[PDB]
Amino acid sequence: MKAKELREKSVEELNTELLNLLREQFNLRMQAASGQLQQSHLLKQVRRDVARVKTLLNEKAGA
Amino acid sequence: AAKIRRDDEVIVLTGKDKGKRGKVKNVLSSGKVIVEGINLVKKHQKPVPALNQPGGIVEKEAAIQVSNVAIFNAATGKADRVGFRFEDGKKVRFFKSNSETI
Amino acid sequence: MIREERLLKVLRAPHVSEKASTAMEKSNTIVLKVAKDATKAEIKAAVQKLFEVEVEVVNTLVVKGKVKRHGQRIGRRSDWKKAYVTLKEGQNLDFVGGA
Amino acid sequence: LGFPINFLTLYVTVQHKK
Amino acid sequence: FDNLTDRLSRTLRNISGRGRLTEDNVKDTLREVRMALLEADVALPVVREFINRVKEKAVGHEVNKSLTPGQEFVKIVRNELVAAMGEENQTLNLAAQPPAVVLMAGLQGAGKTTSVGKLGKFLREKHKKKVLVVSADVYRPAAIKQLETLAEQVGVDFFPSDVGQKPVDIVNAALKEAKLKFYDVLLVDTAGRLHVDEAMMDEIKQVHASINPVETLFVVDAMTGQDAANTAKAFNEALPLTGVVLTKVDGDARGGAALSIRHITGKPIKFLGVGEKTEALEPFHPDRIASRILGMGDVLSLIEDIESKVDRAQAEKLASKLKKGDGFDLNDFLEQLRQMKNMGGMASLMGKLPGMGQIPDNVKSQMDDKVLVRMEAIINSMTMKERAKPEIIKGSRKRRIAAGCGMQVQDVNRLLKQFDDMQRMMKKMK
RNA sequence: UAAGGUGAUAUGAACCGUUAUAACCGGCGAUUUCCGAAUGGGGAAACCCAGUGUGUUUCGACACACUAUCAUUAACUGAAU
RNA sequence: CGAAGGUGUGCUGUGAGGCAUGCUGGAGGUAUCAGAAGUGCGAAUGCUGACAUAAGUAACGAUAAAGCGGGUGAAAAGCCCGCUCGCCGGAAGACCAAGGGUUCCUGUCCAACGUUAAUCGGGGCAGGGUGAGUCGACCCCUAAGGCGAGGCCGAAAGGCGUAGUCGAUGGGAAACAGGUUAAUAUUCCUGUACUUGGUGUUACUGCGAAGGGGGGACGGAGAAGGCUAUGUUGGCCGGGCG
RNA sequence: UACGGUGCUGAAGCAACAAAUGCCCUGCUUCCAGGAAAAGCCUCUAAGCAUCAGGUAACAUCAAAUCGUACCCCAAACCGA
Ligand SMILES: [Mg+2]
Ligand SMILES: [Mg+2]
Ligand SMILES: [Mg+2]
Ligand SMILES: [Mg+2]
Ligand SMILES: [Mg+2]
Ligand SMILES: [Mg+2]
Ligand SMILES: [Mg+2]
Ligand SMILES: [Mg+2]
Ligand SMILES: [Mg+2]
Ligand SMILES: [Mg+2]
Ligand SMILES: [Mg+2]
Ligand SMILES: [Mg+2]
Ligand SMILES: [Mg+2]
Ligand SMILES: [Mg+2]
Ligand SMILES: [Mg+2]
Ligand SMILES: [Mg+2]
Ligand SMILES: [Mg+2]
Ligand SMILES: [Mg+2]
Repeated sequence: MKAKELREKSVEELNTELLNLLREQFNLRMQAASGQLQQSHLLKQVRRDVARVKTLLNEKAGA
Repeated sequence: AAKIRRDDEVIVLTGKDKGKRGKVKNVLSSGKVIVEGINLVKKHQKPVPALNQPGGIVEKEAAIQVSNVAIFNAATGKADRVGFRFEDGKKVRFFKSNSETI
Repeated sequence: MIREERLLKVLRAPHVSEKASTAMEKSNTIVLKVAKDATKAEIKAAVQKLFEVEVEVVNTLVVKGKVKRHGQRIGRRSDWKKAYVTLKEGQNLDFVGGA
Repeated sequence: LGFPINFLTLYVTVQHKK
Repeated sequence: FDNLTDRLSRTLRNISGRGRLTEDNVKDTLREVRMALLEADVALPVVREFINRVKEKAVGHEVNKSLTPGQEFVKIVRNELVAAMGEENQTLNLAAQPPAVVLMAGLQGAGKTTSVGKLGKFLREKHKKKVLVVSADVYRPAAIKQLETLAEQVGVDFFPSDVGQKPVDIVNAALKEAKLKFYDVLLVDTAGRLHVDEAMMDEIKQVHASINPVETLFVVDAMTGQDAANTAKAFNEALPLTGVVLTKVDGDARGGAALSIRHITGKPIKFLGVGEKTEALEPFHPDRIASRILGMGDVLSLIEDIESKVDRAQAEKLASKLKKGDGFDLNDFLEQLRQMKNMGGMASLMGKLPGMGQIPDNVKSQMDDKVLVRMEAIINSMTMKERAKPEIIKGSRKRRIAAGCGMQVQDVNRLLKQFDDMQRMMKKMK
């Protein structure tokens, strides 16, 4: 989720940005920078996002 | 020691200018301070993959950092920074003599 | 305990070079460069599953590097890896290639 | 053939400003 | 629409949207494209059908393996775009025999006259043939007049009768004329004051069946659009051989529906012509349009010219002396130029098309054409020999060309290399 | 604490922020591959190999946890007698 | 309205020096008096750096010498192409180990590096390039030797060593021939094979160790025979009649 | 043909003699200085198993992981600045 928005349910489901939510990053993965069209926002906002949700788990679970 | 938000009709206590007001500013803590107070001229070489030469050189991010008096309805000077109760508290945001914001 | 396998992110973009595509003419065997700790067996499913390819057997390499960017003193290594997969002529991919 | 020949022809004209 | 033809590469994005599903990439696009249409005139009743058929397929197919789906999708998309529009029949706009009868039936004016031009215009710059035109309209003023212009201004006489309100005769008259002179192809725009379209045709009635024309055409501006349908329609019946074109492309904003409606009647087109300029007219074949994602492509065309050049130096003398003896001089370079703007050095197509195989930058096409004249500036501002030894360009010998050609130095030095480097790289054969 | 920011050579790009929740500073916490006392055996440190468990399992099997020596005690065993 | 420092000039003192001042320089400097010292070099075959000298001298690394025509290029004795010529051939060829660690191939560029020139290179900057069930290492096994629970010794450190555990240079299982890349190759492709383990089906049956036995499993020297590698001649096939 | 090379096609393709320091040969002969080890391998049984499991063979199938592989290699890539 976002910030506090993350604290809700307990299903690892949200933790699947990798599956069918990450394939997008895969394409624009070719160096030599090819893909300049407009708003080519191929910056990692998702990987940094993988944590947080990767966190909280323990918050609820253990520590 | 940042002394500008979105606009500060500054002056020029020193720097080839007398009191030319301005904008931009962008003064800070780790960055620069640019305003029309100063500007220059010399374009930089542009070999042509594409003519990476838009052309036209004047100020870019001209010098002159802090140590610049900000606007006042009257003459000049009037160092800001005082502090008020409540009214945000995210910064003293006041003024010398009488005033606060422009 | 679930197997800490990067079920998905084991590889990365395809290599791509002269050998690239020309290799594809052989058996639709494409390269793609996987991460160090790959193990072909982990690659096989990686490409076939999720990415729909239905390949069979690989190759994989390693390769290092070493250069010198700035003037003096500054140098290193870099490492990397290779892969070739295969893809039988039967099970295609409706190939994602062009010009 | 048509690609390079045409692309070099193209790349040359742009680069040479006169 | 144009900005949908972007959804095209806007689609060439492995990333995909938020949906993990990226599954929607499609439908959106669908709707997206789907939107761009009606918004741009376009009738819809139909649409459902397209959008449908579209779907239909999906749940009945898959891209033969060995090929990314995303792509396939298109073939299909494209596929139906065709059918959607002028499905498939390659219009036969050329000679059945000669000479010819171009009955130009036009609603109220609009392209009315004009059209004819590039049309005619077009064919003269095609076959040894002899055009020939006639003011076949006497209700609205500037018959010949406005038209008249071009006629000469293109090297193509025409003929009419001042004031004189009465077709037929005049027509007949004209006709046989050129004929008597034995020309090759006639074009004659006509129309009528009847407030009703059946009256329009009602006119063409005699008009047609009095003359005995071989090829007949109506036309319309996308201004009317899908509405048009009917108009034309009623007539496809009058005459099925009745093929047409749509006046003004750049002359509306609606388009689609126009051409859309058309089709959906078994309607028959042949051209379209963006609008102004004596040549903007173009042939037509769905694909062609659409070519490049939603309509016009070339170069393949502009492309194929290479072959024109590349394989022509072959053409000084193909040999004109089997060898090598040094028999010619390298100033094609500038030679390339001419061709080209002489004829076809119009932008050739140099658009680039799909950055493919490598997408590089915006000024590359993007920034010299408009302005690759310059390079020319000099050249002719220099002796032959010069360009043979493009390595004797002393500051001295050139500033004159610089000024002599009128260009302040810089420009040149600032190019001389786009010549000695071109090769450099160019010449990089193993 | 705040009108500015994504350390440096390092710009460029793509972004994040602005009259109460960017960035930055301080406290507490989370994660912390591998080698190294190195501690499961091994070993030309960053690597080779194994035993017992575990879940998933598309039920193939795999990733992870524990298994060093020694002493204090306790519990169970148990020679020559 | 030019500090220090640098370079000239004049005056001055017994002298070490002082003052004034022209030029350069771009910021500091310090009467007087008193005070504290890393307080004054030509020498120490003195330390460090810079520059001479010899001197445009010797030398340019095997005496297997090279000539010419084209190409490229600003320029070719040296690079690419070609024809000659000469040199090695138990090698001056080919393959691998050890060691090296991108030197490989392509494109480029010629400052420095090449004892000269250099368009050229093992040089610079880019890219690309090493694909295995059968080859090797891992891995079973142990040699010399090492380490070593407990243990025996020894002021401490630590030495020795039982079980045991490591340690190849040695023993254990299996693939070849064509083809192909700018560069890979018993790894990729084609054609034809093979080893071992699990699982299964079938058939027949006593299975089972860290244990017993066999076997692995081994010297030097000499004397043949047979055979293959391989060469020669003929036949055959293709080619030319100088 | 890019000048390096490429796609296609493609004859005969046998016999005789001659050899090795290679192979049969971890052999044969002989001698005194009397010439590793352990595992794999074959086999025999112990405890244990006790219509079972296992054993042998045939074939069917799955598995055979991970590193190395470029180039120099009696030398301009190693030891000698
Ligand atoms: Mg350990
Ligand atoms: Mg240990
Ligand atoms: Mg001396
Ligand atoms: Mg001399
Ligand atoms: Mg002398
Ligand atoms: Mg002499
Ligand atoms: Mg001499
Ligand atoms: Mg020499
Ligand atoms: Mg190097
Ligand atoms: Mg080389
Ligand atoms: Mg090099
Ligand atoms: Mg390998
Ligand atoms: Mg010991
Ligand atoms: Mg061992
Ligand atoms: Mg060994
Ligand atoms: Mg090789
Ligand atoms: Mg090799
Ligand atoms: Mg020496």
